[PDB]
Amino acid sequence: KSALVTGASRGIGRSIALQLAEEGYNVAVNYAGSKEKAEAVVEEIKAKGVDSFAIQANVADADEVKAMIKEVVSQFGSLDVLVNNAGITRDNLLMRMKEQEWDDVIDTNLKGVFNCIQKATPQMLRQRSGAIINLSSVVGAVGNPGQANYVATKAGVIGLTKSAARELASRGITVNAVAPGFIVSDMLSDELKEQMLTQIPLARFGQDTDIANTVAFLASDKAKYITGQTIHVNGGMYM
Amino acid sequence: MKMTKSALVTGASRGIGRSIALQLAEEGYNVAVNYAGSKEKAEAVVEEIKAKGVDSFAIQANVADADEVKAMIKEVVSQFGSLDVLVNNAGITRDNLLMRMKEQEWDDVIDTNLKGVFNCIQKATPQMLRQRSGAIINLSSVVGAVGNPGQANYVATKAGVIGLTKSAARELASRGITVNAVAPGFIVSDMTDALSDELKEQMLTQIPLARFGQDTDIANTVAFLASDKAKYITGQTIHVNGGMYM
Amino acid sequence: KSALVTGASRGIGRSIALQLAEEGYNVAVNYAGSKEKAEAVVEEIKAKGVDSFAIQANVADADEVKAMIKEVVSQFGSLDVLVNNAGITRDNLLMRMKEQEWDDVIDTNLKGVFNCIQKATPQMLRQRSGAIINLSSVVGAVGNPGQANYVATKAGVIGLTKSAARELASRGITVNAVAPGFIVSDMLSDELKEQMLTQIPLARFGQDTDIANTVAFLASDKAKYITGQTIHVNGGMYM
Amino acid sequence: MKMTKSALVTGASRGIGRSIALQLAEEGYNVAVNYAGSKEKAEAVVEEIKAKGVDSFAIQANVADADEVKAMIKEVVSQFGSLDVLVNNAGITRDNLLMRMKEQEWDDVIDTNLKGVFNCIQKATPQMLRQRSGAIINLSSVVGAVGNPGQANYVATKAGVIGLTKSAARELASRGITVNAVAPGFIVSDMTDALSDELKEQMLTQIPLARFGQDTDIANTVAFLASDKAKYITGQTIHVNGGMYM
Ligand SMILES: [Mg+2]
Ligand SMILES: [Mg+2]
Ligand SMILES: [Mg+2]
Ligand SMILES: [Mg+2]
Repeated sequence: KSALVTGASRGIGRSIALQLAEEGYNVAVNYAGSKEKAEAVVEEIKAKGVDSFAIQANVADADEVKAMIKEVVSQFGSLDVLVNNAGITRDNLLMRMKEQEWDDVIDTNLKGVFNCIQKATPQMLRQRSGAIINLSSVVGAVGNPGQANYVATKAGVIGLTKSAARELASRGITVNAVAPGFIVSDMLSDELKEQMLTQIPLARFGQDTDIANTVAFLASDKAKYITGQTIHVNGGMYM
Repeated sequence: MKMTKSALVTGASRGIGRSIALQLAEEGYNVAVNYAGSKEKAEAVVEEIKAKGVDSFAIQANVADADEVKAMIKEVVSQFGSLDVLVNNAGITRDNLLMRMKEQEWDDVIDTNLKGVFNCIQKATPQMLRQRSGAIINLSSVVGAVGNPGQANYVATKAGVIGLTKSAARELASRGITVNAVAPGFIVSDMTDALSDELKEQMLTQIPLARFGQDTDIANTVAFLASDKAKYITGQTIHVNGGMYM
Repeated sequence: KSALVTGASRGIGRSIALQLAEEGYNVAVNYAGSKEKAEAVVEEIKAKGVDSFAIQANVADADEVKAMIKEVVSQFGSLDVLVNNAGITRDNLLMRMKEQEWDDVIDTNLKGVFNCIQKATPQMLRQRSGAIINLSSVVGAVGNPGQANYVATKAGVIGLTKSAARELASRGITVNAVAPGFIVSDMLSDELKEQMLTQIPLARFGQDTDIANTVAFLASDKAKYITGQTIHVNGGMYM
Repeated sequence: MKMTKSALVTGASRGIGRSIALQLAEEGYNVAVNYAGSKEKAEAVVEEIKAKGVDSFAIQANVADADEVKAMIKEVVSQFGSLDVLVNNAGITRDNLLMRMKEQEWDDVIDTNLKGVFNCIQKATPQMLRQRSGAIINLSSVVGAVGNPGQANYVATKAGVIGLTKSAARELASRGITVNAVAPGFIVSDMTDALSDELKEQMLTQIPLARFGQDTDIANTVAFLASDKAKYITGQTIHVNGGMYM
């Protein structure tokens, strides 16, 4: 069994890769930025006793994504789990937001998930199996001032999740999303943090591992009847 | 008669956009009719609107183009003196199976449907902040909430529009502006009718009221959200779909 | 056209009745408590140029509700709009909540809506038309400490709304709900109110008329294709 | 082997409740098996559970009865020393068309399904506050989210259970307790099979995965929520339904 995680060089992506490796998956580590950080994650994954390698690719670019999937399948022999975790923010108030701030976030976060799903589908259709897990965010469900672009993409990812789920269900593929709340890795002044904590019933920020554990559950045989769903992992801030 | 309040409707040359424009006119709004291609259809709608006794004119703009949208808003505010209601109705489809969908089919739908809504909201914002009032109503779709095979691009945009609705709602609320969405179900005017009766039959089985909806059903809900009757409603998506999604 | 509004002697119920009367509806005013307050509402309604009368009935009691509907139909000739607005709270923390605090709220708020819908259905089926509008609450969607009973009923009312909508749609009846946020009539220290205001994007409490306007829209020909829906009227506190 | 952690499952003598109990046992929880009527079935499940290597016993209680529930919780805490997981699975149906449904059909379903869940949560609360930890998982249903003709009572309770889930979640969060719900779709064990294949065919058309689910699908999700893997998930309803509702 083989998995690919996008934007896996650090934070939630890395934790996801490490957890999948803990479950017995071979894991390909996609990255955009630092090679050495990605290579370190690959070594951490190998320490779990599975195979791993890093692949550089901009998920916004359909050609690069196609080459990425082809390499994973070439190397691992299959593609059983795809985790679309890569994402960026370029925050600004509505009136101040630049066109490139919109475009960059939409192409990376929304088109990137589409690209990865699209390029992975032919392999999964031939397998007649697969699990795709997309990362959304609590703000995709509730909105947030200053992030109109990011919110649009994470809500859009939920819609894409549902559509892909309905389209691919007949061929044995599940498609789900995980929406983190306020997670320590993603983390500000202690004053701002204090206010954010008042929004959270559990009264603490979540950890990378909370997100990774949920993704791993969705990628497992234990979740084979779950599809089209968004699992909110947010300490109760949105219910 | 030039009304004290004015509306802009995007993609208003036919179907749902046209009925919305006509309904806003009936409610006493001057209405600007935006169109992309067919000027003749837009100008006929303008005449229908003036027959209601309000002012109207047609404006050509591609909503995906930030600069055309800015010029469009400036022209509406210039002609009418304000922009009290913005209805983001313009949208296209480029349907295809996931594994076949062309990059251009994805891009065009995202730019018109999602970026278009962002552009219109962004460019309208300064005027509405100046007014300390306004209503923005965005058109989504039932498929934005439930997904639909063959429409992954369109679905992504209509879900994205609901997100954008909530974000703009939170950002603009404190200055007196509401932002909401309406999600039509299966509406007769959105159908080519090229599809067989058996396909119609199947779609009808999804709808408890066992009929397709009409443009006016959507228009009436938009007009409600655009009225003082709905001043405490914001960030909401109103589904008008005969019960097919609850 | 004839309407019945439960718990209409004051607050949101009264405002709803007055608005329906403004729309040309004859309106029956159901009440549980003070007769003179209800009679005053009936006079206010008559001032709009429509017919009106008050009926005493505990909505938790199926016999009394049956007699209530029968009287409305007898008097008006039909029952075109039913607004289930009657509801109570008996707040307490989970560990402190008494059995009667649970039972009273469930029977009034949830069984009461069921009773009214059930007893109204035979008339509406014979008409092959009608609009039923149930009152929920933002807390039905988000929960609230100290109101486990109330929350259960208002979420339950949403479920009942959907089920009735699906069951009655084929006979020309729509069934919808309206969920108010924090409304001035329902209203505390200015300190508590200040905190509640921080939960509301519009930064103000809503008014009875906001709820009444939405109910009136749902009861009108303009909403004939809307059914099974919950309309949140809450200034953006829940989206 | 007596585990360090213990679970109570209501209505666990068969179907979904039984699979949940067995799955929790496999995860290393001592499991108490609650039943209302059939003691023989409950005791057989107890033996299946002990075969997994954990402790188990059967307890009779009507969940609608606050006093029986209190005695039940006391007995579990007494036997096991704690109550770390509470699964509120017990529930009944009394189906009928709206205009025909008997008052007793409404009352019995509300008392068992909705009041029963409240009673169990209320009586478990003191022990879990004492522990400063615990997981409560409530069983809802897809029909709680979408409605279903002929089940207005059952639907009201399953929607009510989601509300109760969110309210208890908010109230208990600060003291280390999570409260979530699982909403099964159409599961083979919930069907009498008395229904025709054509009725089955129709139900299958609502499900993208084009198969009914199994008890184990529900059990696995409950076990996930009951684990340390889900400590930051609270107030949520997880739909396990093959895509029929998204
Ligand atoms: Mg024409
Ligand atoms: Mg559109
Ligand atoms: Mg047996
Ligand atoms: Mg149950």
